[PDB]
Amino acid sequence: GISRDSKHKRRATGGRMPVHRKKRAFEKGRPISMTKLTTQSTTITEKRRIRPVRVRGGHLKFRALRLCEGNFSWGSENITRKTKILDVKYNATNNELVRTKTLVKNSIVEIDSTPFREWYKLHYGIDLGLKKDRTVLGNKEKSRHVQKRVKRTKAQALEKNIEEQFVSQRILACITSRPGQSGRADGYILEGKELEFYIRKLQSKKK
Amino acid sequence: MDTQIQRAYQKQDGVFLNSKKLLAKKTSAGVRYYKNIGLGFKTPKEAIEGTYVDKKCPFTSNLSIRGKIIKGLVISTKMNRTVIIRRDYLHYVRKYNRYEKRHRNIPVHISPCFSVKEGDILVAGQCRPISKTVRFNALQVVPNEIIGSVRKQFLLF
Amino acid sequence: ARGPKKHLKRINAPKSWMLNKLGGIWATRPSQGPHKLRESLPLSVLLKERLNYALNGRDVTLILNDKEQNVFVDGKVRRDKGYPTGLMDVVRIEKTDQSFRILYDTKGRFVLKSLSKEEAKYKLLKVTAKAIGPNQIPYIVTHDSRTIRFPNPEIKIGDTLKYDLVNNKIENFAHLESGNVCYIQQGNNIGRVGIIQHIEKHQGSFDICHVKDAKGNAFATRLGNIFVLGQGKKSWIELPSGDGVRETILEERKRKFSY
Amino acid sequence: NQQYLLKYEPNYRLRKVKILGEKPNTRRSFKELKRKIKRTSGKAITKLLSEKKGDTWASVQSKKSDHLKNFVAK
Amino acid sequence: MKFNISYPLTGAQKCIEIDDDKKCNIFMDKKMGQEVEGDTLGDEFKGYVFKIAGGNDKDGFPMKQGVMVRGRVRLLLSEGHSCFTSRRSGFRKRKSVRGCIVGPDMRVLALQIVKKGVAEIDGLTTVTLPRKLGPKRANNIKKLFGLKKEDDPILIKKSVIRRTFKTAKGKDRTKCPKIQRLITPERILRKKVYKA
RNA sequence: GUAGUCAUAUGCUUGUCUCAAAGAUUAAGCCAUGCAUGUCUAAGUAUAAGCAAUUUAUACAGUGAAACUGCGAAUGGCUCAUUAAAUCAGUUAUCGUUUAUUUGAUAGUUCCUUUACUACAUGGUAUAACUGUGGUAAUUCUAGAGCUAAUACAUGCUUAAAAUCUCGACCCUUUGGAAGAGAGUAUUUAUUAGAUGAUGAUUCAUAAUAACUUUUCGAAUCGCAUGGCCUUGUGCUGGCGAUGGUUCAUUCAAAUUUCUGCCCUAUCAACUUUCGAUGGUAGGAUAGUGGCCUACCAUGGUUUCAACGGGUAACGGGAAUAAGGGUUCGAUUCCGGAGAGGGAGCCUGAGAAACGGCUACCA
Repeated sequence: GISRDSKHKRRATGGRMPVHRKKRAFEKGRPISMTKLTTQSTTITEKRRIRPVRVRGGHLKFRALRLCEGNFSWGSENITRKTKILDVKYNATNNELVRTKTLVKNSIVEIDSTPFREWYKLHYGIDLGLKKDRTVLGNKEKSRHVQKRVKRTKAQALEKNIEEQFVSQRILACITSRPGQSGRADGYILEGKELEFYIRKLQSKKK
Repeated sequence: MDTQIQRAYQKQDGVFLNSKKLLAKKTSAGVRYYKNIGLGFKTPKEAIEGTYVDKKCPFTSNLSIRGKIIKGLVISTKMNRTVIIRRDYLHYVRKYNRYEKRHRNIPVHISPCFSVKEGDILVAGQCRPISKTVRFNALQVVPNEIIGSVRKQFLLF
Repeated sequence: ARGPKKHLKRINAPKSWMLNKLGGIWATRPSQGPHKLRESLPLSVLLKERLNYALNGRDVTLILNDKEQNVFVDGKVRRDKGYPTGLMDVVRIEKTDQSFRILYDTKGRFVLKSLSKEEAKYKLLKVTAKAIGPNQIPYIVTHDSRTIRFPNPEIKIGDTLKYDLVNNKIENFAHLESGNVCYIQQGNNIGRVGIIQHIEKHQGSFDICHVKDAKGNAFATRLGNIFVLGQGKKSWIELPSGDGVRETILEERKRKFSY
Repeated sequence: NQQYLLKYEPNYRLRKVKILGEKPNTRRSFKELKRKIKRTSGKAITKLLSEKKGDTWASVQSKKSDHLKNFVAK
Repeated sequence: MKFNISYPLTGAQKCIEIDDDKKCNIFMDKKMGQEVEGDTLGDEFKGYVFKIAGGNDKDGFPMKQGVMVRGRVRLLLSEGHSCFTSRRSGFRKRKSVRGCIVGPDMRVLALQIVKKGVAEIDGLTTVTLPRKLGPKRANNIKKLFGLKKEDDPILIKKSVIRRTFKTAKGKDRTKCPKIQRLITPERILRKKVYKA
């Protein structure tokens, strides 16, 4: 009965505070649920594991214990595909969560560019594989291929950081979902303000 | 680089625009969360063109204000964006048919927008519990001068 | 507390039921329905102590359980010892084709008004909330916990509708604004009926309202307690105890024993 | 209709006109059968039940019914 | 060690008392439901194969497949367990039960006859039980009489079974069961009604 | 002084009439003896006379045995023992939280396999109950044999083609004809709505939106009402309810929650910070708010209006008349927290800090 009643505290004026009530059941406090990653099945066969907990109202709440694949969205483009997350880096909350590759709502991680690479290719005619072969278009320029241009000319100035990411195969993104609460793990792809920044934490972190 | 990192590990907004804004390369991109609690309250000029990321603000967040609204003098400036206001009222005494003085202390949250100072009258609103004590946010600040002891100062404001 | 209450005490059951103090110890507890606990009249009360058609407790048990169906509430059959018949309702006693209004006194006691097959058709509904829901559609809701689909758009949240039960059709509504007639569903002033004077909103969380009536008395109550009994002076239903207006203990005496 | 009167009036008002009859002491035994039954498996329970002081409602009816047919007049 | 030996196939319930020690010595240190070679009973059991059906201690304590321990252990039982009855979900109880491993402490061991041998036991082969309950679900009925799916109800109605008996009252009645699952017009009416 | 004591004091003991009080008061001394929350049909399960009691529905009458059910059995009721604590009072909506109960409402986009969709003349199971075979100092015991249900498991194409959604030309006037216009949700994020509901209020909705979710959704109901429709078997006709589901608010709630108020005490001065004393923050729990914690740091701030703090066994406190007066009430606490050997863990669930569910441990 790990409770959370604010009784076992000390009122403003730090004087101990009285109790007449045994711990009451609605102050429930469930066992924490650290969330790891299977981006290393060196031991861990069963890729992802999610256990459902019977919550109050009568509903179920799925709890993420072990995972390997989540869903992520590229802010800029409005694209979202399910991908395989790689390694967790910098958890902010604490560095131990990174050491155990645990999944916090706001844990910054890596993903496979594959789905985004695949897409950025189909909609712009730009693979993002090593720079030289850059574009891959059609043979004749009379029909609908005229659009991959129109979009491509949209000065798709995807930050020098977004570019490097793709080619390296790794992609930076933060999460936005309580695994211990919904069982999933969804995140947005890192960019501008935070990208530049979180990276800094990483550059200086190792150096 | 300052308002963003400054120790803490990140500071976005409720309306996650940012980096995506680079998509609307012509109009105004520098959006920040804008609001208006209303209830006959003006929204601070400073609140709008600020870089501050205070989730516990009543103009920069999905923090509501409901019912109880307060006016009280300020005691301390210490604490991170939190202040203690002291209210001074009289209590009646059934028997002797007279009053005595009394003071309740209140934990108030202060969005960066308005600038504090010790010993000034402040107006708090009733916002959801933000912490053990906090349950009030500042909405309107009036600067005032008290030459010395804030404790000595007792006004049926 | 253990869980959720489930009974009710003689002593604790509302003065609106004009109940028997010596009676027993309990009292039929209203069933979760269209009207709130305090603002309601469970059938058992309605027939036993009210109409007096029933009597002993088992008397009811027959009436509402008998395969004949003797009780109707707003054009529907009811067989629950304590269905909470609320304000502005229409109850029909099958076996006699009796039609009643569930309305409060002027002294705040639940009164049964006899209606003609005519009014028994229309029932007055007050508007709870108003917002648009699923697939671009407008919904209105009445105190009577009625949920309305595609309602006339000229209807503000604090409105009052006239309902044709027979066709489950609306007709002639009327919001609350300076210059209407109203009934107060609850308060130190319930059972009164007058002309709305003006509605001062204070937003801080509680708006108020004023009123006048027959002897031109000044009335004060919170909006939530105003029910628009009609638009511009003409009331829409026959009121109990003559007109919705109470007398000084002094006026009662002079009217009755003429002092 | 005495045929209505017979359906509505209380079982106690009927024994009073000497139409329904007796009111034997149920309490004690019923409380004692609860005793046994609460401690058995269906097998015997059924049997026991075939011994709980009479006066079924099904019984009350047949007796009510008999007053029905056998009576006519005024 | 007394034996409650049951024979599936026919429904033969027999009880054997085996006093001498030497015979039973084969059941020692064997698990629940193992394959018994009942030749350590040269008597009436010449070439037989049993399954150790269950256990009972000198104190009425049954066995619990799984709890592999030659002795009694005490556990908390939840629904879904044996030697445990319900009555209000979570009737969790500290009930004590006898292990899965067979021991000399065992008083009664039940057995299930898999393959009988040349030998012949009276209580077992002498039986011919007239199991009383014939199919009752529409589908189970036809499954016994043939009748492919397409087969109309009325067919199954008159294709059911009936039972006659004489009552302790010297009475002669005829009884028969309802067939929940029978596709009637009513069921059909309702479905159209619903989609209407 | 006085006697009386209208002092008792208890100390002596007698027709007809009743609004009618009596181990909380000691210890919050517990279970002698007596004792004990289960249950019903329009309604879900009963034998073609082995529940079977008739009696002759008759292919499933009642009729019930028993079971299955499915329900409540988190209700109280006694218990301050605590508790100087918001306990509690007001005094908070809860943009911060959960919600049976009750209604109201209510749900076309599930294929589209590249319709032997099989074909829904609505699936599969599984089981009891049940007959039996038993065991044992002996169980709410239980064994092994068989049974059968089913409103329970477990399902499950929704065709009859080109499903059904969603433009609409167009006339063709209505029957509209409409061409050919185009095509569901619990669970996720991620954007966009939202200019064109709402708030002071919104990143609000309820929108979408994709994705992508071991994830849903979705009446293999029963009940009478089967006589109208055409067909003539037909197709219906389902009527109407029972029996569901759906989400919303529908009371149900709680659950917070401001905003006034316990005894004294300054001979309380000071207090509170190792993780919380504060802020603020990352997460995580939490069902879901919260230092509640993980961190991570802010130093906080409380306070003579005595704060830290101390001391008051403290469980604890609604009606109305009323020139004046007359009077009186709710009824031995309206109110309202903490115990049901010790401890532990666990239990139900809409819904328990489950007393009177466990366990297991102790006793």
